[PDB]
Amino acid sequence: SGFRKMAFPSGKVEGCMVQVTCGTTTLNGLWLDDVVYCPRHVICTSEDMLNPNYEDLLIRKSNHNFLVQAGNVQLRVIGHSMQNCVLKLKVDTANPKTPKYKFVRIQPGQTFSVLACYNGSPSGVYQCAMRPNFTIKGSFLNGSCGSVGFNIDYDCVSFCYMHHMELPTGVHAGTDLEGNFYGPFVDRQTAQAAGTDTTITVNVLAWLYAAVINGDRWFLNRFTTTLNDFNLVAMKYNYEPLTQDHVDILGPLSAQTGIAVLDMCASLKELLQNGMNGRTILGSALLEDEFTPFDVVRQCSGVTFQ
Amino acid sequence: SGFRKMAFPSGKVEGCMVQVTCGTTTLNGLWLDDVVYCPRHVICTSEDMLNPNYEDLLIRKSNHNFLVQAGNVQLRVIGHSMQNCVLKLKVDTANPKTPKYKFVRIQPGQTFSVLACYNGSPSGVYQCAMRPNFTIKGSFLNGSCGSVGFNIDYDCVSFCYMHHMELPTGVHAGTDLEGNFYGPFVDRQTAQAAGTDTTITVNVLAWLYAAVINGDRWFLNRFTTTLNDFNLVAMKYNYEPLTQDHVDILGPLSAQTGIAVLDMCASLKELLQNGMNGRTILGSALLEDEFTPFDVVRQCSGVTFQ
Ligand SMILES: *[C@H](O)[C@H](C[C@@H]1CCNC1=O)NC(=O)[C@@H]1[C@@H]2[C@H](CN1C(=O)OC(c1ccc(F)cc1)c1ccc(F)cc1)C2(C)C
Ligand SMILES: *[C@H](O)[C@H](C[C@@H]1CCNC1=O)NC(=O)[C@@H]1[C@@H]2[C@H](CN1C(=O)OC(c1ccc(F)cc1)c1ccc(F)cc1)C2(C)C
Repeated sequence: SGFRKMAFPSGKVEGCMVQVTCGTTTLNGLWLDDVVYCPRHVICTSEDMLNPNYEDLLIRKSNHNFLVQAGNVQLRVIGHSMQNCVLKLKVDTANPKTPKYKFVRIQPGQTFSVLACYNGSPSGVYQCAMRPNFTIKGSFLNGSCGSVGFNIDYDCVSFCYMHHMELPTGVHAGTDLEGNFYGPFVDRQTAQAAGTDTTITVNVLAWLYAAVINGDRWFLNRFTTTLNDFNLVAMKYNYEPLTQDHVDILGPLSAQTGIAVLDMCASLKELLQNGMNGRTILGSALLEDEFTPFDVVRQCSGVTFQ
Repeated sequence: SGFRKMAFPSGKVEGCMVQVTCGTTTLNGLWLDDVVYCPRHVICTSEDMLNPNYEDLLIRKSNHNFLVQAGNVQLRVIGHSMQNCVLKLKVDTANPKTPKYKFVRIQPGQTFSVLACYNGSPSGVYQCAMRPNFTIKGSFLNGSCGSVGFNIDYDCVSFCYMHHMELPTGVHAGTDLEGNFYGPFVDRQTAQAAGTDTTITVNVLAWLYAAVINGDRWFLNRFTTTLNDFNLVAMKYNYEPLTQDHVDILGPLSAQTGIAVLDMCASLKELLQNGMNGRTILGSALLEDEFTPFDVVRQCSGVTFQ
């Protein structure tokens, strides 16, 4: 038993991390087969980053302007091209540690693991959710751009995120691995604001089911509610509306615990209207919304990856 | 910016994880050079695990009773011996992925990363603290024994923990890598209770400094307090006493923020006596105590590992 925010083992990604330097900018790249992927603002200087024209900037660059460091082994760049907001640096060596991988784009509400990196060297690993407003609440300092987010399915790494920037509220924005930003953001050093967020309702319910499975039961009750009446309360407390597909996704967790989904909604309603009265749930005094139903099933059942 | 519970990159440990099967028991082993380390209760059956005599049980075993699986490659056991509560299985192949390592024993209050494993395959990674009562609040299911806890210093892995068992309260107990239990526990399936816990005071203060560095300032105040007067309040709220060495350890974080250690103690005093009044600190509605001063400095400064 126990429930703990859990990242995927990072080994398969650690072997893809390299350092990319151009001029005065150093950041991380992702080395798969004979291509290194990295944020395109590596071609910029400081007075470039205020209002850059990246096509213009790139045509003035040379293969030899890009210094790629794979540990203490230098990789010669033999081609370069821009794909949306990422650079693709074609190198003369295929990464012998390339895992099976896919480039996927995730949905708000979904989680992934982040391998934070500096100077091409992994620093730590942690779990993040994509917020409804397409930001993530990460931990990123200068030099961390090019760190990636990912999920692992047996032996296949599904890369979903590359880090590019921090917004004024301290939250983080980036792209998928095809270089397309999550949310209405641009890779320019200007005033951009996140947009209003909401709480991921289906995830809170998943986490309540994780709590029951682990023996926290105090918030349960005999009451029930209809889906429509629950959603009237959700809107009040800035929670996302619950759909029948969410109810279906929660089916297995309902069946394991014997607590009907709409019954757990009645529990959530009471928690929203009353607070917790000084009690905790799975060691938290807040309703947690960054665990998906799959995250709960994986951890409360123990799936691995080889 | 941002502050997030962060594990070390797990790659160096992933390459040491193997599967050990004896009779009907399967668990994980740690393969370093030509030795596999694993919990000694792998030699047990169910009616062994109630009150086992492990010397007796081991003399009845054979090298060939131990099936060691390194992925899909079987390792022949050529010797076996017991060291306290761990088994050392001498195998005919040295692990070519053996990192530089040390076996260290940690202190309550210290943190480490856990690579949870099943059937020799890594499942997830997360950060844990050793509680003052020598338990850890982990996430472990059946088959997870032999998973290890560790810290990484540049390129050296300091193994500090091997998982053995879950207590009735849902917390977890295990040994150092020399097989000596943390706390007053034995590897027997009997009634053992954790012992009363306390809150790690120096870590809470470190986390308050992480909050200030990240812009949470509402809990600050002009008040101050003496170390003695703070400790009168700590004892009331079941917090550990603060020592001058804790104050010294917090010195660098004090200097960075310009907030004297004893001033932050006055803030903690107020938080203990008043609660939070519906506010949060670093996304938490509880005072968090599983970040060390070193964890805060590493993350709020960005140290890596190669
Ligand atoms: C890449 O390593 C870097 C990662 C940032 C640095 C701090 N935390 C991170 O996640 N990315 C950037 O520096 C990008 C890059 C420039 C600007 N930028 C950025 O993150 O935004 C900064 C900013 C400055 C002023 C504003 F009005 C808005 C945003 C920024 C924010 C915090 C901070 F500590 C430093 C810089 C661009 C987008 C090309
Ligand atoms: C090894 O994989 C296993 C890991 C445990 C299983 C569940 N969570 C874990 O961390 N370790 C054990 O099974 C050890 C092993 C037997 C008993 N044991 C154990 O964890 O304690 C169990 C227990 C049963 C009855 C009690 F009165 C106390 C303890 C236990 C607790 C929870 C659970 F789901 C299953 C079993 C020993 C110590 C040799």
